[PDB]
Amino acid sequence: QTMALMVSIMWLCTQSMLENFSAAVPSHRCWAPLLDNSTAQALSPEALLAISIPPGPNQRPHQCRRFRQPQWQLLDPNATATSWSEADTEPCVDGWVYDRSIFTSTIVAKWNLVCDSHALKPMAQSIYLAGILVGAAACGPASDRFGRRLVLTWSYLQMAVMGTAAAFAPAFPVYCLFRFLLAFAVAGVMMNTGTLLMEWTARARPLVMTLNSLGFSFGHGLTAAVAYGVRDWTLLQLVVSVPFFLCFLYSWWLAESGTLLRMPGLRFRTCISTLCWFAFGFTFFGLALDLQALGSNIFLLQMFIGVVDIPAKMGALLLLSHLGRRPTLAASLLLAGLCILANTLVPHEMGALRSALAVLGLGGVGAAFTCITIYSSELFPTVLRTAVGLGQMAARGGAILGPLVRLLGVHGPWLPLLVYGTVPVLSGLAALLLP
Ligand SMILES: O=C(O)CSc1nnc(Br)n1-c1ccc(C2CC2)c2ccccc12
Repeated sequence: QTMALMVSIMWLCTQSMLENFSAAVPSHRCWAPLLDNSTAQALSPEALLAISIPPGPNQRPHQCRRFRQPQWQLLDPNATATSWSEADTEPCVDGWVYDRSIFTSTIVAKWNLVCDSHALKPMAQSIYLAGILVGAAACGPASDRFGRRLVLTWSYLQMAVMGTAAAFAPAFPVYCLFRFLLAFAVAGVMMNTGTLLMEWTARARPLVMTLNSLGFSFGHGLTAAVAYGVRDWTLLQLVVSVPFFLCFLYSWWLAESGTLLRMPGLRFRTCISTLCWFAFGFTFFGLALDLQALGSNIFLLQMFIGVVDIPAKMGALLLLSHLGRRPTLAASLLLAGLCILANTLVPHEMGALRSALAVLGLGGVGAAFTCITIYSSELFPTVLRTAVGLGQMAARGGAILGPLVRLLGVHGPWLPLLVYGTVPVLSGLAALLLP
């Protein structure tokens, strides 16, 4: 039925967005003896934190350096500011402490994802998306040979097992492998859902595609409340994977109660489609995974993203039916690109405006995804329609490369967002040439 696949391409969105909350990095500082030892450290904890940790980014105490000896020269206003030397610091050998106000436990606070290993979280997202790519590439022959229902049930069981395992992962590589297998099963379920919704009913293909997109949006909106309700990432993953264990009951229906010509032929349309899919993947899996910097409140940001993406992807079908495929797609791409660029243009103090621009950009890239999905069914004739598979593969590759460009934040906090805003502009300018 349609409602079952809607629930199960919600919970998939919930599982995908769980990385945006479980991998969130709270405000952390170096473990200092004058702040975490017994009472003998003494009053005025702010002064102790200032004299125990040097300043860093955003005029805040350095999250990566600690003073070996208390520098009393910094607290006295009669002494000059920034008088300490670099040799007085240490590379945080004693460890780090994290703020338990917003999140009680995360994968960053558990395995100490700090500046020395800050690339692990984008590397974790890249490994997750690589597992998605591997699953989407492998489940093809599996679904073609063993049947779609068998591979669907196996992928559901694998999802549940890997979620339950990652909810209690003792090490970082073990958690990475668990996420890799979970992404394999996620991509299997995604491919099965797509290939089933493409030919179950269909004239109603755009209608069922927009229904699946609205289900995805419902999942986007529900995962925010789920993360707001559960402050522990372990219990969060547990209660997110439990619905898959419940949906596993539908196995076996309650127990019975090649195509390489896409490159030479229509090469222009092919490369344009792969470029749009790559751009969509890039922006979506680079922006939806770092919502902490795009707004002030991650839960409210995701809620607004969902509540504004619902009508956007709703009216996307009206726009496609009235104005056409190419013009509305180019318009949505250019709008998303301009919004993400203005998100870097606006100062960081305008948090509400930054959040609104992020929501608008996410709605625009979702509308662009809907538009390219509708357009892929008509860009190529029936004799060439694995063009859609190549487009999805290019989108998954762009997704994989997504978190890898986030490492450019060392050279500047706007460079990843600058790329995420510049790519859709060129994507729309290239799609404007479509027939
Ligand atoms: O075509 C493909 O299957 C890969 S496209 C892609 N890239 N990042 C992501 Br999230 N997705 C997406 C993958 C899958 C879906 C739906 C549930 C079936 C999505 C729905 C809306 C937006 C993006 C989606």
